[PDB]
Formats: sequence, structure tokens, C-alpha cells
Amino acid sequence: YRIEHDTMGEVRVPAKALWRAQTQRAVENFPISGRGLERTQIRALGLLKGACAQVNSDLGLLAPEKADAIIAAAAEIADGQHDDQFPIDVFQTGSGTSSNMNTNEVIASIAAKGGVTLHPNDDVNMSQSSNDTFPTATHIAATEAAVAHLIPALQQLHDALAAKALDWHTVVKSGRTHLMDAVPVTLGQEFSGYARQIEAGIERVRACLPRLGELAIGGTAVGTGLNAPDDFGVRVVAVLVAQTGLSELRTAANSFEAQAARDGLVEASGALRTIAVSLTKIANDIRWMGSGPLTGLAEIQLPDLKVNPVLPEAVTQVAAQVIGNDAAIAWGGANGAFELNVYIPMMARNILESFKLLTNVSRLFAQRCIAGLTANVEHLRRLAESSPSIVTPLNSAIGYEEAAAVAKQALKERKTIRQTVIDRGLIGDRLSIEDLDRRLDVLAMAKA
Amino acid sequence: YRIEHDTMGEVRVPAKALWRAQTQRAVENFPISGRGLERTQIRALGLLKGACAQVNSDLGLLAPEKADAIIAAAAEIADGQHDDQFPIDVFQTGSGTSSNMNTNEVIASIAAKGGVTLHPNDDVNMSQSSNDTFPTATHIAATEAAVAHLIPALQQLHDALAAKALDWHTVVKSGRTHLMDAVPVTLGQEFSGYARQIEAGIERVRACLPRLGELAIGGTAVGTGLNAPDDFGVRVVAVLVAQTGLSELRTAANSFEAQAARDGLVEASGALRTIAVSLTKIANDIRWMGSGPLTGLAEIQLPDLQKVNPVLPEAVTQVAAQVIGNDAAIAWGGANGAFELNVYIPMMARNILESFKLLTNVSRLFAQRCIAGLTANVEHLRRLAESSPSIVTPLNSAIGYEEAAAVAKQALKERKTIRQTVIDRGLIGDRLSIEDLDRRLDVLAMAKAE
Amino acid sequence: YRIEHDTMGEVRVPAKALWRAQTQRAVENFPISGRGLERTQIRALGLLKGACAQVNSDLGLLAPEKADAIIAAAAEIADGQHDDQFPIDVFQTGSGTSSNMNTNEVIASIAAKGGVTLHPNDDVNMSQSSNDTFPTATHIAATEAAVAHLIPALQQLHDALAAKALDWHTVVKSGRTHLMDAVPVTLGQEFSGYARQIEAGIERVRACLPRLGELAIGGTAVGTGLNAPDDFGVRVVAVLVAQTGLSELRTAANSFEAQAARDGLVEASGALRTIAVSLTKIANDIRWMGSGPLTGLAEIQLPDLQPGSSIMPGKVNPVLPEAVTQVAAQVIGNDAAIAWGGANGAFELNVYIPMMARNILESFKLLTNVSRLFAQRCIAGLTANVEHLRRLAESSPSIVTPLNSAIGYEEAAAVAKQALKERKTIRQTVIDRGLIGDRLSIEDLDRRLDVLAMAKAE
Amino acid sequence: YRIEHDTMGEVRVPAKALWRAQTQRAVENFPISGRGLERTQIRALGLLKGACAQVNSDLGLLAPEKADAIIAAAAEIADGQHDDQFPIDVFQTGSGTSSNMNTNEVIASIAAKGGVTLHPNDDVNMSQSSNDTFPTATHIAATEAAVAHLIPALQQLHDALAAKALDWHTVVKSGRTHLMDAVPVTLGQEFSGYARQIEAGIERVRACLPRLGELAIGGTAVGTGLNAPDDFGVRVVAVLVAQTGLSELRTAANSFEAQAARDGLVEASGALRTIAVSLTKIANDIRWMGSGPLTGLAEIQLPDLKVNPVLPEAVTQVAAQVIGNDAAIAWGGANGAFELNVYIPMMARNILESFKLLTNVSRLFAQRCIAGLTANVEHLRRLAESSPSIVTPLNSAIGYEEAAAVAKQALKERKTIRQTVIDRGLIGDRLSIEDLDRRLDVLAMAKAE
Ligand SMILES: COc1ccc(S(=O)(=O)N2CCCCCC2)cc1NC(=O)Cc1c[nH]c2ccccc12
Ligand SMILES: COc1ccc(S(=O)(=O)N2CCCCCC2)cc1NC(=O)Cc1c[nH]c2ccccc12
Ligand SMILES: [Mg+2]
Ligand SMILES: [Mg+2]
Repeated sequence: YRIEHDTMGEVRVPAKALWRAQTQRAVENFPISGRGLERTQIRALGLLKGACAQVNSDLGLLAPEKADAIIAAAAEIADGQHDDQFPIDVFQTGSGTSSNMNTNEVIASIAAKGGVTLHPNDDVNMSQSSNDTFPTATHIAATEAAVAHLIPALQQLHDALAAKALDWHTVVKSGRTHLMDAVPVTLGQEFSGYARQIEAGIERVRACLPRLGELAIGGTAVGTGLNAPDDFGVRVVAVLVAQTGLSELRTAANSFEAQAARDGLVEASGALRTIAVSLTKIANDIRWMGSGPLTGLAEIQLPDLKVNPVLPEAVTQVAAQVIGNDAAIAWGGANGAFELNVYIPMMARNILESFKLLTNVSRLFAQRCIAGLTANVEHLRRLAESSPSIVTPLNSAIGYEEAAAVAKQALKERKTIRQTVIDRGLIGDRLSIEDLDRRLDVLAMAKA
Repeated sequence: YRIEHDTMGEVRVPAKALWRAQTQRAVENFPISGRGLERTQIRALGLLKGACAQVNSDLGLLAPEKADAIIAAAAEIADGQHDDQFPIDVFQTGSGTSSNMNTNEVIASIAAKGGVTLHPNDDVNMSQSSNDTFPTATHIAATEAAVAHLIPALQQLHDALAAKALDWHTVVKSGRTHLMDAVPVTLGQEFSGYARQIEAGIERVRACLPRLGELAIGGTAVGTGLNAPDDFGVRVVAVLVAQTGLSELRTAANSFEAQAARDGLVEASGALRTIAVSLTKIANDIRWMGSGPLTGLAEIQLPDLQKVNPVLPEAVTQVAAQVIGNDAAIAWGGANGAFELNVYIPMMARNILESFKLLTNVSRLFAQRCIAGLTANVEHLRRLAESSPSIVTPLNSAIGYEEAAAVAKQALKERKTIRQTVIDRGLIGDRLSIEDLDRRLDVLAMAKAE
Repeated sequence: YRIEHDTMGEVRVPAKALWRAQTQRAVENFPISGRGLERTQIRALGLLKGACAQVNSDLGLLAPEKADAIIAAAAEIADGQHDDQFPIDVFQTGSGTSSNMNTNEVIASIAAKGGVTLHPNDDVNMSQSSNDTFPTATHIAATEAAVAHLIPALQQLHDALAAKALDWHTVVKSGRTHLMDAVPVTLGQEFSGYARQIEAGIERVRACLPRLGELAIGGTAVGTGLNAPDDFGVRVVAVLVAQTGLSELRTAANSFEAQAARDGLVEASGALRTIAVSLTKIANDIRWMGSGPLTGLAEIQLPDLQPGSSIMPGKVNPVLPEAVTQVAAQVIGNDAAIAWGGANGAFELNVYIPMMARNILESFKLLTNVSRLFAQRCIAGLTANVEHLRRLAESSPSIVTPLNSAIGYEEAAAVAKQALKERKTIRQTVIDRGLIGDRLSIEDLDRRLDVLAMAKAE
Repeated sequence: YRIEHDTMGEVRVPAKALWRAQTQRAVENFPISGRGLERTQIRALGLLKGACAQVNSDLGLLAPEKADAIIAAAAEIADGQHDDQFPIDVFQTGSGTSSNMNTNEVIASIAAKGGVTLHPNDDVNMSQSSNDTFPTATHIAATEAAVAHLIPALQQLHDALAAKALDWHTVVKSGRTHLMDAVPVTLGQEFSGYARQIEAGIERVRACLPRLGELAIGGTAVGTGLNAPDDFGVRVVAVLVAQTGLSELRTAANSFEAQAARDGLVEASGALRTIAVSLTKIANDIRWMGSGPLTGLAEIQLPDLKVNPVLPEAVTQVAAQVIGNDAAIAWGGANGAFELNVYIPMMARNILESFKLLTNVSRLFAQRCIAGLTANVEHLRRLAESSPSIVTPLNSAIGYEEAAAVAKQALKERKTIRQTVIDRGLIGDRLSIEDLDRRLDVLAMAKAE
């Protein structure tokens, strides 16, 4: 319940708060959503401040005592020990300068407890600006989310789908095209398609990493690097790669592009949106397969968490949210001006949420839905034995001409191929029942 | 770390948690976003459960001691006293059944402390289903957000813009079309346009209320009202209207449409998306008019909150982007219902209620901390209007279009007013008095302000 | 071919072209999409220029021989006699000034063929600017599309759905929630829900018309009305309303808002987007209820419209629901383009008008045309599989609840279990377990298990 | 009119039309948009039908005489001689059945003129389904649009922006952050950023090609390849690669994924949407740069076509359309069921249009706007030299208070910072002219040479 001195008046700050005047001013300025930065974003801001202090100490610009204090305070933030010291709304100044200052002030307060005096700006923000810090922290968080969390969760889901594709390789059923009875497929073939969609999803995330991992650090206020060392960015990136193990982090190809635009986030969101499109198809098919029992398709049983398909519902709802977040990201991305895109906090919220939702729902879908599915094998065969058949596999036995006459008579009389063959008296020396039954076998027709 | 026994086994629940086994199972099944219901949707579930108990009591279906205990517990929820007792993810079963059961369990636990035993399902969920309750609460929350919070916030912003329009009635400046110099307007006219965009926004929200306020309560599992009293819906709506004063709440025109679809939320989101479009135009223009102080337009100065950065225009345009994205998520969920139930309700509810909250809060902040304190560079704006090639056209009938083009070119080159340029080129004569020049170049008259 | 001279130089123009040099420059400047204005937009530009000439004549600003020639030329354009004379890309200068000049030039060329010389700017564009004309024509076209075409098409679909709701009033079936078996409904109730969605869609279009019908005409370059008569807008609107019968057309409430923004198009697109969301639900349910007919739900049969497959000769597909869902997808995309253009005005003018007009008019057209085809070629001819639906309802575990008060919920659960195992009706299963006697007569069971009464049909 | 027949019976067809019964049913079933397939789509269908006939001939399944007649007619269709014989609406059955039958019927009618009888389904559709042919034609058209048309157009725009970046390397000006005056940049640096966005655009398009170029051909009705040779897909793709030179065309990794989903079109549309986002930033900045000539920024002059920024307006309208199309594509993409995604004609319309608009507008922007921009060089430098943003490097010599007084007086009097420092009498005590000129060198402050 203490008081502080801002160069435009007095500021009242909570007693257990490590933030100071500028942060409390942002709290008062932006009461919009009531939600602040996520743990991933706070962690990335701590990682960045420790790396910058390390490079400023290495170049002789910051006294080793001060640098050690920033590095220890930053490590605490990166390890999640201060997730309650970042109270600023997401809907803040569009550079994220408010959250940048919040990080500077918390490090200064942590350092003061350990007996060292740090200036938030002059020491913790040395060689940095209001504008190259928050987008760097955003891209660190997004790249960690892609590489450490999302890709492994998608691989878990891919592996679960692929395991079912192999278990069910010969579980024959009816194909459905336009929702109408089609020629046979196997449940395994369908699951091989779902698994490819997720494998292609991982390919799509991997393809965006060369641009998602681009960091602005070192470009300072406008991209020129004025008031930073010439190699600040390259040096800070190498410390971040060393401390995170994220080899995908890199300096920006062009320091102006990296601050004027957030195109890498727009690109990454498009991969997530494609994954959401794939997941929607997979989840919808699985809840339709599970439907009924009496009124639906009743092809598979879902694990109970008459079972409602609650994890397909959570997946399709997450996909809707990723599609909406993706529209917000593109809207912010397009609306930069000159040297700075000022939609960074909103874009950060949306892409980091999309990563988190897809990671968590993919691992739940894989573990608590896909792994436990059971096929209703005899029902699925009954459906395959009700699919349309074709005459092609009789060509070698009755010839192109009789086969075409079977096809025409089956269509006119609304009969099966098999029954039309029997009815036309074709069972004989050229075609036993056995030969008819082997040629028209529904698992053979699936070409598994 | 207290321990409970379920139909499937044993679950540990936090000691000070008022939720029970079903909520704890939902917490375990849906660790997806780490974000649960918002205050408005918890309040509405409290309002709904209180009105349902009142009606079940009035119809002689529920013992009055139990009904009174539910009503007192539901009032505490509606008053925001238990916002920490709703831990289930937004990304839950798509009917919102898990959150419905969370409400039933919390009410039973609150009642237990006052010495009254309630069964969550048989008593707190009496006459209700797993499918007509959550969407009712969603539409109560959205209707209240629209009528009680957003419309008044938009009226505050309208009135701030209109006050600026009146203050700046005679503040003449260059028009701009295609970003290029155009004939004169006043800042007041421009702000009159902004005010109309916000007044039309209020009309758009008002226009959606006949369908936003439709409640599914009484339709039970599929819309038929099986296992509810025949008049349960109209009775519960009447209690909600009597208690809340929200006369916009109404039974649904068609019980099936009210559960198979959430088209009222899609409709309302379109009104919020239009307001977000309007606010983007208003906020962009204001930050461009404040740009500078040297190399920008330097028309106005914004009040300093954090050379002032336009931080509230940035908040407004970021909120608008969020509303656009939320609007896309809502329409996606809305389209994808099947047969008797749309199972995207928790996601739709999160997005629609957030959109209401962000637009309400940012509209008030923009009105009070940006619009009200803008200051115009009045003399500078008039000098630029008076120096613009766009104003030479009214000279054509005195000096011809080719001499008027030469006046325009020299005025720009020498950074002079059109008036001073006409005098410097020796055009004052019998063909054009000083008085006729000042009439022809009266830029405030060119703006045609009331 | 035939030469001309623009203040920039000599321009070659096709011989049968009624456009002139400014239009030919715009053709050369914007080869982007290869698509120009639609018939509805051309018609509205013709309506507008005819009304402007009438007013300019009435106010003594334009000589009558000149006004009469513009009126006669503008009526030919509004009648669709010149839909090949508007070659400019949609993706043009964002005020639509290129298309406005195209209209002025085509009118001057028509008037020339009758011996009257019209200056495209000074006569055909009198009292107008490059910025209040194209948005006015856009709003006229959109209002016409809403009132004369879309609402009657939606009413036709509403009536077709409501006729099925009545015909199927007693067609009992199992509900589905989460795609899982639920308590009984009727096919008529479900179709009553679809009908309400369309009726609500008409209410949504009607609710947007007070602002969709607002016209910018009279505001000139920046909204101030400089260089027009003070009452030009109300006079032009009066003529348009009298000639067209479009009672929704009105002068804008605020002349700056009507040129700085196109918020009425964004608003109207939201209504269309909501209709696309409703149609998606209706069409999806209908193709699911038609699915199979051996491996799907087989609740209804859709009318056959064309062969489905060479490989599977008997197979017929739900082509109209596919056309409806694809249209809905296009409306939702168009809606995103409209809102993007709407947000990005600057100062006195929104310069996304041609792109917003393309998208809003296409959404109107696709929804009008598909709604009529869906009603006529799909809904009107649906047939229900009444006995299949009733069999499933009478076999459903969901219908045992009404037995609770006679045999208890535990015995009712055992009846459900056994019926679902032995593929029997609930009625038969109650008999097969000897529960008919003291507390439960055979007519009492038939009263409790009346599936149509459980649907609670009005 | 004449009488034609299909499995559903007899149909009246315009006497002279080359289509037959199924096309005419589709003309009556789908009068929705009044727009049919584009030139690119008709070309891809003609290419595919010729390639299928070559492979059927090579495998001895189709008589050489019939394969020759199909190949010749498919070449006339591909070359654009019969576009007026493709009347079917975009909004047709969602597999593109109707447009597949349109191609088969028109090939049969052309072959009949030359005295060869072809059955549209038994000969022209041999070893094929709609479900594999229409998505294959769509992916051929999209891959050709990406490689042959869009990437070269974007390279042209990249090169025009990079040429400006070089030409304007020393054209110092005010930076702008939040629309507010900031420390100096050069126009060249800004254009280098715009060039990077377009180069990255090209990288995004190239990164999607391993999946965009996947073709369904050979999977037939459901993905199983029933009723086709086991190697039909690999043979047909090899013929298409030889004929088109598009090495990016490839057999699908998984035949079921290639028919049950159109995820590669969704992926590709995301690249195009990101390009639209980049082009919006570039075009907005350029029209603001050109604003005025009195009351705006007046940094540059755009070439005339007082000039309105008409190609920036075309570029930002195109971008809005690509964002809309992108939403329609993702909506179709998500809504497949079981063995088939039935949104293909709508998804095809949208992505092919996005390719075309970006290609055409990128070339126009490059040639008729970027190439001809002129910079107000002296004006830009004067404002940079007059900005309060450049007073900071004086703080250590004159103190914060006097640096603030210098900035305030320079703004009020409309003078440079250098002239204001001299006017306030600060030379001698605090610093020398040599030190002043080092500290206020705006080109050096932009970290350019
Ligand atoms: C953001 O545009 C401006 C910002 C500041 C100033 S200022 O007042 O501070 N100052 C003018 C007085 C003398 C000192 C230099 C700058 C002017 C400008 N515009 C202009 O000069 C506009 C202009 C008029 N004739 C021109 C011819 C060529 C290019 C531009 C123009
Ligand atoms: C678009 O901004 C401009 C456009 C043109 C011109 S101009 O050169 O044609 N011209 C300059 C001489 C007299 C002023 C009017 C005419 C200047 C400007 N900006 C400014 O004066 C900037 C400015 C510096 N001190 C100020 C103090 C208050 C307000 C604005 C400013
Ligand atoms: Mg690595
Ligand atoms: Mg069945």
C-alpha cells in the first residue's frame, strides 16, 4: 500500500509488488480485458533481459556486479518465480513498451533485495529500445511453443492415428462420398489419411520456423541499431540459443522488416489454422463414426470420459478459436505503419493461445480418445457388404461384353452385381460361385 | 485436499472448493486453455438457477426450504461472490453441461453450509436439462452486456465525439480524399461523422436485441419440453425480467431453433464487428491527426497518458482486431450445429462476451482519456486550408483557370496563402477587389457548416 | 478500332464501344481481375444519372434538351441495354471514379447518336462529384438486391420449409444431441426450426435496411455539398423512390459518415453472413438425413437431379445441399473482405468501394439464387421414411422414462438394456419381462410409450 | 435443340453445343453465380484428359485410335478453342463431377466431328473418377499459377523495391514509430524492408509447393485406386511433368488424404494471405509517403495514371479480396466428410482468383508505381535535421533541460537543430562546431554511408 514519485505525480503501489511507477501507471491506463501476459511471455521477457545483460557485460558496457544481479533476477523470471508481478493488460501500447518496462522494474526490485541498485532504463534496458524488446520476446515464446510443445504433441497424435491405421488395416467398411454409399475402404485406410493430415501439419509448422524464429533484438527504436553495439543482435541470439537449446532462433534477415512487420506471426498462424482445418475433419469423422447407437452410424466406440463425443467437441471448438485468432493476427499484421507494427501485444496473445490450445487438445485427443477407440468389426463388414459393387473384376471370366450387360441389368432392375450374375444364369464352367465371391470380395475391393 | 467418491471412483477436491466430483472430473478432462467462464456468464448461471428454483417452488414441484436455499445460494453467485468456484475450461463438452453441473454442485455446497441438503441434479437441475440451461445463461449474459454495459459506454463515446464536433464547429481545415488535399471541411464536421458512426452502432445493437434476448429455457433436452412443466419457459423468463429489469429477455419464438442453433449470437457478433470497423476508422483518423510533432499532420494534440504516443487509439484498434477474430470464431461455431443441438456454445459464449467487455471498457477509456482532452492547432489548420491549391477554383470566374493554376503553383512553391499569392502576382484590380478575393477564398464558407 | 485524344494523348477504342478516352485509360491501367461491374451496379448507375439530370433540369441548371437526352440514355442503361459498355476492372481507383466516368461517357455517346452534344463531366456529372456517385449507386443496387430479390427468395424457402413442417407434423423420430440418440421429436418440429431460421434471416435483412438505404448523393467531394444545390440529395432521393418503388432509399443521416465510411455495407454483410450460417445448418442436416441409403441415416429422400457417378451408376448425390454449403462458404469469405475494406477508410473518403460493392452484391445474388433452387429443386420434393423413423423411436432406450412411475427407474433401465441387446421395441421388451399386470395394463403401457405424445407436438 | 441421354434418361441440349446430357442437367441445376470455370481450370482439365488417354494407351487399355482422338481434342480444349463449351456454374456438385463430365462430353463431340466414336465415361473417363480428376486439375492449375505466374511477378516487385533501396540508400529522413517522429532512417532502408517482405513472400510460396503439387490422380472413387491400374497415378504425373515442365507436380503421399481433404489449398491460401498482409503495409506506407502535396507527408511523388494513389488503392483492395477468399477456402477445407471433401469448385475458384489478382497487381505495382517514384530529397533531409528526436546526442554536452529548450525553439521557429543550437549561443562553452556536426549527422545517425 506504499507510494512512489513519477515525473508527473504520486503513484500508490501494492506492498508485495516488485513492479514500480511506470507499471502502476499502465495498470491504471488499460483496464480493458483484465488479463495480462501469459507465463510463456513472462518467461521469454526474463530470458531476453538476462541475455542482454550478459552481452552488455561481455562488451564492457555494464559493470559485472550489475550484470550478475540482472542475470540472477532474469533467471528467476524465466523459471516462473514471478508470474504474479506482470499486471498490465494485453491491450496496452502496441509496441509492448509497457510490459518491457514492467520487466525492467521487477528486475530492479529483485536486485535491490540482493543489495544492488539498478536503473530500470539505463541498466536493465541498456542497448535496447521500447520497440525491439517485446517483439523479440514474442518470437522467442512462439518458437519455443512450436518446437518444444506443439510439434511433439502433434507427433503423439500422428503416432496414435498411425497405430490405428495399422491395427485396422483389414477392417473393411463402406466408403462414403457426398455422405452416400460408395465402394469399400478399410477403417485403417481412413486413419492413414488422418495420420497424413497430422504429419503434413508438422511439415507446415517446420516450414515456418526459418521466419518465426527471426528476432528483432539489436535494431533498437527504428531498425537502424542506433545506441546498440553493431553485433548486439548476433551476440544476444547466441546467448539465447545456448540457454534455451532453440537452434531455430536467429537474427532478422532485415532489421527494418523485423520491426515494421510481424509477418512471421501471420505466416505461423496460417500453419496453425491449416492444422485446425485438418483436426476439424478428423474430429467430425470420429464423432460421426461413434454416433448412435441406434440412430447413427455406430462404426466405432469412443472411450467414456451412450458416450457423448466430448473430446471431438473440444477439438472442433479449439479449431474454431484458432480460426478466429488467425483472423485477429492477420488484421494486426496488415496494419503496421513506417518503422513499427503497433499490434504486437494482441498478435502475441492470439498466436500463443493458438499454439497452447492445439498442443493441449492434440495430446488429450491422442491419449483419451484415439488410443482407446474400438471398432465394431462385424457391423463394419455388414456395411461393406452393402456398398455398391462393380463388374470390372468379372471381365476375365465373362468378358467385357457380358460384364457391361450385367452392369446395365443391375442398374435397370436395382439389383446387386452378384445377384444379377446369378439371375442371368452365368454360374457355370467360366464362373463358379467361389470365383464370383472371390472376384467381388469387399476386402479385395478395398485394395488394402 | 478433501476426498470425494464418484460413480467411477475417488477424486480429491481442494478443501475450500465448493464444487464437487463432477466438476473435478471436468477439470481433469479439459486442461486445454487454463481459462474458465467469465464473471458475466457465472452471474447469469446464478440468475438462471435462482429463477428455476422460484418457478419449481411456485408450481409445487420443489419443497420451499430447498427452493429458498437454492435462491439464496444463486443470489451469492449472481452477486459475484463465487467467481473462484468455476474452474472448468471453456473448451469443455459443447452443450456446456460441465459448467451447468458446476453451478448445481456449488449451489448444493453453499446450501449444505446453511444446514440444507440439496441434490445437484434432482433439486438444483429440476425441470432443466443438460442442453437448455447453458445457452439460456449465455443469452442472459449477452443481453445484459448489450443493454446495461455496452449501449451506455457507446452513448458516453457518442456524447464525447458530439461535444468535440460542437466545440470545433468553425475549426476549418483541408479535406483529404485518397490521402490527397481536397476542399475545406471543419474538424467539427469530421467529428459529427464519427459521432454518427457510434450512434449507428447503438442502433445496430438495439436492432439485434429481439433475437439476442431469446432464451431456450423450458425446451429441455431436444426442444420439446419433455420432463418440464408446459409453461416452465414463460414462468422462468417472467421471474428473470422481474428480478433483472431486462425486458429484452423473452421465450424463444421456436424452441427447436433456440437449441439447434445459436444464430442470435452470430447476429449480435455482426453488430459488434461493425462497431469494431467504425472504431478502427475513428481511432486511425485521430492518431493520424495527432501525428508529429514535425513530420506528421500535426492537426491536433492527444492528451499524454504514458510527442505523446497515441496509446488509446492503439488500444482501440487492437481491441477491434480481437472483436473481428472473435466474430470469425463465433460464426464458425454457429454454422456447425447438428440436428437438435449446437455443441459450440462454451466457445461461442467466451468470444461474444469478451467482445462485449472489450468494446465496453475501451469505448469509455477512449471517450474520457483521449476524445475529451484533444486540442486542435486551430490557426495552423486554417493557414493550411488558406494555402491549398484546392481552393483556387472559385477564382476561375474572375482570372481564368490558367492564371488560377499559376497562383496554385506559386503558393505551394513559396509556402504562401492563395490570398497573399493573388496580391503578390498583381491581380487586385477592377477584375478582382480585395473584398471579392476574401469572399471567393472564405474557406469556412466553402466548408458549408451550419 | 477508332482513335480519340485525352489531355495525355491519342487513345485507341473499339468501334462499337460507347465509352471514350477516360474509360479506355482505366482499361489499360487496371488489368487485374478481368471482371467488371455486374448488371445490378450498371443499372443503379443508370438510375442515378437519370435522377440527377431530372433534378438539374427541375432546378434550371441543365438545359431541357440535354436533360431529356441524359434521361433517355440513363433509362436504356437501367434497362440492361448497355451491359457490354462497362469494361473497367472491379479493382480500380477506390472511389469508383473510373466507373462513374464510364457511365458519363456511355451516356454522352448514346446522346450523340440522337444529335445532342453532352459534356460527360459538365452535363452528365453536373452537381455530382467523383466520390458521392459510386457509393450512392452501390447502396441503390444493394437495397434493390435486398428488397426486390433476396427477401422474396428467402420467403419462398421459408414457405417450402414451413409446408414440410406441416406435412410432417406427426412424423415421429428420435432426436439427436451430440450425434447421439435422444428423446423423440417430429421431422415437422425440426423443419419448423429450419423455417424459423429463414424467417429470422428475413428479419435480419429488414433490420439493416434503415442504414443500407442511406445514399451519399449531394455530399459532393468531401461531404459538405460544395458545388451542389443544398437540397440536391433529397430531390434525387425523391425521384429514385418514385421511379423504383424502393421505399428504403433515404438521404444519409450524416453526409460525412456516408462518404468516410461504408458501415451500412458491413452491417448488411453481417445479416447475409448470419443467413449463410443458418443455411449451412439446414443444408448439412438435410444431406445427413438423406445419407445412405444403406450405410447412412436414410431419414428422407432428396429428389434426384442428375447422375452422381460412372463407377457407381445408381448413386445420386445431395447436389443442392452441396451448392448451398459452398455458397455459404463464399458469403463468409466475401463478408471478411467487406469488413476489411470497411475499416480502412481515411478522413473524408473510404477508398474500398468497388471491392466492397463486388462482394456485397455477389453475396446477395448467390443467396437469392441458391435459396430459390434449394426450395424448388430440393425441399419441395423431399419425402420422409415414416416407418423407419417410427421403428427407431419405438426401439429407443430414451423412451423408458415414462415407465418410471409404474415399474421404477431400475426396472425401466433393465427394459432399455434388454431392448437394445435383443433389437426389440420397448413395448415388446416390457411384455417379454412379464411387467403387464397389477400396476400396468396393456393400454396403460401404450399410453406411456406413445412416442408422438412424448414429442409434445402442438 | 437435340435429344441426348444419360442414366436418368432424355435431355434437350442446344442443337450446336458440344456438351451433352449431364452438362445440360448441370446448366439447369446450378444457375447461381452465372460464372463458370476460368481459362486456367479448363486448360488443366484438357492437360489431364490428354495425359490419362496417353497412359491408358501406353498400358494397352485404350485403342490407339481412341487415345489419339482424345489427345487431339484435349489439346484443342487446353489451347482455349472451346472455352464457350464449359457453361456449368462454379457452384455445382462439390466433387466437380459436372465439370469433369463437361470435359468428357466436349472431348466426345470434338472426336465425333473427326469421325471417331468415344464414350464420354468408358473412353474419355477410363481409369478415372471425378473424385480424383477435379482435385488433380485444381492442383495442376494452382501449382502452375504459383511457379509460372506468381513467383516471377513477386520477383519483379522485389527487384523494383530493391532497386529503390539502392537508389535511395543515402536519402535520410525522419523515422516514424506510432505515427510519431523518431530517430532517422533512409528511404532506402525502408524500401529494403519492403523488399524483404516480398522475398519472404516468395519463400512462403516455395515452402507450400511440396504439398500444393500433390495430385490425387489414380485414387479413383474413394482413394483405393479401384478400377485403375496400380501405377496410373505415377504414370499420369510423369506425363504431366514432361508436358508442363512443372517438376513440383507429384503423386500424393497418401491417396485418402488427397481426396478426403484439400489441406494443400488451405496451406497455399495462407501463403497468399500473408503476401496480402505484406502488400497492405507496403502500399499503405507508399500512399502516405505520397500524400499532400500541401497537408500530407509529401515525402515522395507517385507517377500519374496531386496524383491519386490509384495503384496503392488497387493493391490494398486486392489484398482485402485475398483475405476474404482465404476465409472461404478454410471454411470449405474443414468441412470434408469421410472419403471426399465436397467444396472443391468453390475452393478452386477462390485460390485461383487469389493467385491471379496477386500476380497481376504485383506486376502493375512494380512497373507503374514503384519504378517511377521520386523522392523529395532535400525536404526529407531538412525535416530530419529539424526533428526534436535528434537532440538526444547533445544531452552529454548541453544537459537535458537545454536539449529540451533547443527542441522546443526549433519546432516553434521551424529551424534545424544545428541552427537552433547556434542561435541559443551554445557553441564554445559546451561544444565546438566540429562536435555539433558529428553529433547531429543524421545520415550517420541512420547508420547508413
Ligand atoms: C509534413 O510536412 C511538413 C512538415 C514541416 C514543415 S516546416 O514548416 O517545419 N518547414 C517549412 C518551412 C521551412 C523549413 C522546412 C520545413 C513543412 C512541411 N511541409 C511542407 O513543406 C509542404 C510543402 C510546401 N511546398 C513544398 C514543396 C516541396 C515539398 C514540400 C512542400
Ligand atoms: C503537414 O504539415 C505542414 C504542411 C505544410 C507546411 S508549410 O511549409 O506549407 N507551412 C510552413 C510555414 C507556416 C506554416 C504553414 C505553412 C507546414 C507543415 N507543418 C508544420 O508547420 C509543422 C510545424 C512546425 N512547428 C509547428 C507549430 C505548430 C503547428 C505545426 C508546426
Ligand atoms: Mg535444435
Ligand atoms: Mg440406421
